[PDB]
Amino acid sequence: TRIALDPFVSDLEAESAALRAAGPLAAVELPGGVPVWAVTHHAEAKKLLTDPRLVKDINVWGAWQRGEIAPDWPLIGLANPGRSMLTVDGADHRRMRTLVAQALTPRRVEQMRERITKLTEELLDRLTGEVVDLKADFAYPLPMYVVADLMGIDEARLPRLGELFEKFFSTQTPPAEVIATLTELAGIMAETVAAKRAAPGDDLTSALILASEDGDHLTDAEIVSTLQLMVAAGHETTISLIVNAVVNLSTHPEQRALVLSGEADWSSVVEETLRYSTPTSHVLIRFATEDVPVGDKVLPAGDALIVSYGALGRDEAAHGPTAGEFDITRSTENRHISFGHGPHVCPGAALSRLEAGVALPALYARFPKLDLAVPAAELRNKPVVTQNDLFELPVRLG
Ligand code: HEM
Repeated sequence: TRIALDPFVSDLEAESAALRAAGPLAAVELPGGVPVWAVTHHAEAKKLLTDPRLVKDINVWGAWQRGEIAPDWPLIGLANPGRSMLTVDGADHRRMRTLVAQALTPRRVEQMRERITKLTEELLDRLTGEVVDLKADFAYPLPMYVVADLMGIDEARLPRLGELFEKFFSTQTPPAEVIATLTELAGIMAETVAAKRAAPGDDLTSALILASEDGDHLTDAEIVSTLQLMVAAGHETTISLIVNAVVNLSTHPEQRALVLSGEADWSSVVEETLRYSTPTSHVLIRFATEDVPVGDKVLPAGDALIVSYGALGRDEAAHGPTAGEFDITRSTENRHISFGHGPHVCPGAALSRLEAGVALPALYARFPKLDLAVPAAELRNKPVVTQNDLFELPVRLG
């Protein structure tokens, strides 16, 4: 009675309906035959996300500990990553979140509004021809320029950063090319850190160096791991939020009208896109330190849990009978948790909301008649089981 996730992501819509149906705790299989549990309902997901018995520490994974996980298992980079904010819980995690919150403040993100507006303008200025790949030509570059600027990376590096991001995020990318891509990116982050120690500025890197709580502060290794984690966490997710809002407005033309008229605000489009069509379908991975009741089921000690944000986004218990539809007018007594919940909640939420909040009005300002150059049915998800990313967004600028 175990749902196997399509590594080709041929039918997300259905796979998400099957996960919602298989109760709050669904037995699933990850690509490579690895069995785990998925929490697929909203209220149960919030309970597990704040339960200190669900930890990131891979030592707690019984299957891993007793060697039944292939060392070449494709998803092992997700299950077993380098030490960061991502992989710790309890006091160690609270220390990192406190220090990071001092640097990536709502104020610092809000202060990016003008630079993002200018980066959006220049990308739109480069769009030419009657149809474009709006993903490759507009959405894709925007978050790279934004994060480079946020982090204070040498503007000279941007042409190479474009190539390193493509390599880091690409399916095709081979074995010891991805080793070498990580190495080069870490070298850039280390240079940026050393630059900002010598000459502190108004950038996130400078603030991560300055952050402290009663004389406790981040190590160089902690600062670099934080900058790398933010690039990994923030790039394709923000692209897919923009891509998915354009896809949603295009297939709900009466809501596009409502937003273009000024009756509906852009925030309502972004918040609805996040609930209805999150860029992050699944987050790996947590392990139970003890048996944990979830509904009428038990998550056993040493078993794995994934959080199925995609599926639970359209949870009718949270969002009512409309849950399964895109509606930017909707009222929910339950805010979406597409940025997570509890200690590990996304620290980038304000920034991705700001990028989309600037990009979407700017694009429709330049091309208010823009639409899909192809039927919605022809749009393809990339073969990335944890993400909701499209190969391309063919658009007629109009
Ligand atoms: C639409 C865009 C994004 C979405 C949908 C997204 C979603 C998420 C979610 C769901 C989590 C928590 C996963 C869990 O614990 O179950 C998370 C964590 C994180 N995200 Fe975001 N995120 C987005 C953008 C960004 C941006 C722009 C940045 C960085 C500036 C970022 C950095 C992070 C980091 C560092 C974490 C790890 C937090 C921790 O474990 O303590 N994300 N993201």
